[PDB]
Amino acid sequence: MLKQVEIFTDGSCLGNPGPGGYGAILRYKQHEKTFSAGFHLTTNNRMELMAAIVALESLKQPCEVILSTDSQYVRQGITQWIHNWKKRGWKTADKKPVKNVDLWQRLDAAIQRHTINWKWVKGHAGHPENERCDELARTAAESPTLEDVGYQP
Repeated sequence: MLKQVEIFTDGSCLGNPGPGGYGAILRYKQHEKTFSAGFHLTTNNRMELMAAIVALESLKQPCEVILSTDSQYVRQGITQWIHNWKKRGWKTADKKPVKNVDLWQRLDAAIQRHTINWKWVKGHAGHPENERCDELARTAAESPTLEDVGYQP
């Protein structure tokens, strides 16, 4: 692809666990799309992941993608754990499913589809789209419309 899809994502909750939401912005060929939804009861980690998942799932055909997020959880999973989670059949040694397996498997399916370059950002200052996503995540959390069916403590 001569030109790559740019994605920016964030998610958060109002207290953790609590109502939560995500925001994602995609830009390709100078066309921008936004996604945002709120959940009645969820976690920060689940919303940070959901933001990336929904953005990537919106690209139905394989794309070369640059995805910018300040999520530590997403970075940790992508850079440290997900190779091994998959190899272990998505279970820990006690044979329990890994935490947030539902969302990590959806992210893994998106990683199979797309050629993603991850940009782990720090701070909103040089990152206007990420700041917009932070606001979207909050306003969604202030007006949820979905149950997070995979949130299962």
